[PDB]
Amino acid sequence: MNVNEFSNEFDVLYNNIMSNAAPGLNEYEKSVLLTKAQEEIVKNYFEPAGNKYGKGLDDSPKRQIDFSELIKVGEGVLNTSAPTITFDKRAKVYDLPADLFLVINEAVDTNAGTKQIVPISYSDYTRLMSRPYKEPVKYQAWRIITTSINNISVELIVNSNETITDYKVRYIRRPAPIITTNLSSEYGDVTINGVSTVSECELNPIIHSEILQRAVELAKAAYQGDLQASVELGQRSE
Amino acid sequence: MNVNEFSNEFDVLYNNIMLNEYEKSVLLTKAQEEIVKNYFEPAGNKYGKGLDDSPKRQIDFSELIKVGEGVLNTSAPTITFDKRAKVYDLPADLFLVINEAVDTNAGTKQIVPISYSDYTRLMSRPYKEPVKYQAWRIITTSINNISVELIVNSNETITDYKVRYIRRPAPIITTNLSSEYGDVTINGVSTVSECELNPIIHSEILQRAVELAKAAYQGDLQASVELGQRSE
Repeated sequence: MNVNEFSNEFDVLYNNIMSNAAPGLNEYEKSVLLTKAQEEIVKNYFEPAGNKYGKGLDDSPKRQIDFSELIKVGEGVLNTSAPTITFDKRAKVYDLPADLFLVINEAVDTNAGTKQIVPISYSDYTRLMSRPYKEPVKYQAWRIITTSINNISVELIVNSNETITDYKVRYIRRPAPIITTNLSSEYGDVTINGVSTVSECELNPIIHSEILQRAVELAKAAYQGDLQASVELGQRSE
Repeated sequence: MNVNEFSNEFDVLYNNIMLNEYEKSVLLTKAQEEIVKNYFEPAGNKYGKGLDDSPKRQIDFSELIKVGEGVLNTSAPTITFDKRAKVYDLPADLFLVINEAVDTNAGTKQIVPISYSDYTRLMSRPYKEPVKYQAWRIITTSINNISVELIVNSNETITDYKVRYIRRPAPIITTNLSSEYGDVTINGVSTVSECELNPIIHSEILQRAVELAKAAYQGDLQASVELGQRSE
């Protein structure tokens, strides 16, 4: 469904049938609520505990097809542009793509073959570095986030006497906002995520109805406006 | 009822089952203007019903309803209160507006006559545009006419502006006033003028004129103030 259909069925589901009908929502408000509902839905469906099914990214066909249009593959750029201080002397710093929402798969291609990057926790890092070896298992590499400015910088730890040729990252692209109409105005240009032009929902049509329902629920919680509704509907932001 | 019938049956009601024709014309013109206002406002009449609240009220204003286009006021380069306001002149014979629509490139949009309070409220928010099927309208500097600022959404152009309104009633005159009365006019017309309204409301216009005459001739202050309540 295109943006006009988002807005028309938003109006239908919000106030065109309600008995003591409420004021219609302005297009900026509808775009804001739709973008919020989109992000909430993405976060709810990525995490199993966030939805009533207990199903995350790839726990069912529907969850695969939900994020299928939001998956992207890119590469981390070696961060030798400027000097820096790494926590580990034997780690190579890489910069992830700017439009990164969530990392789901990483791999590094070295001279000793491809290796799956395992994101190790800080307590896990301490445990592993208290051991005599201090290097990954055969077909794996280690990873920790380092000092990041304006984009995520990442330290890749591989086994000794190994060089990294490329660093691929299969991630979830940051969703683009849903903007119903050109938000340009003479009184001031308002933006949802830095863009005023019309922006279609760049995800699969399977969850457009879900985004619409969530947006309507958020609109009605805003209309109710007491602390109660804000608190319970803020639980699903996550 | 022809004007002769108005004058003749005024005598039946006012002269105890049988005034100058100018005085009768003045009162009949005043009576219809009262009746139009009272039956327009729901609170002005005895039934609590306005323009479209019953079949009778619809036939009452049926012959006054007129549809006309507003003309762009590009001749005079005046100053508008809103940046994106296009000044439009309304028809000269305008009494009360009841529907306004504007035809843009994006589509027809129903004009909402927005109050001075609501404007300040809606213009204190981030976006400051109407809803996607509506336009705003506020009256602006007007000279011997009605001028309206059409504040439609930016990124849109106005191609048309239709106004459905109540036309100003013509005077009721029962004789050529210039024949006996030097240069007296009722609303700028000295000759015989018929009632331009539906025959359904002719009786109420005649009855109101008779009441206005009797109160005017009785001369009591209380009667004048009491029946002056219904003048709005």
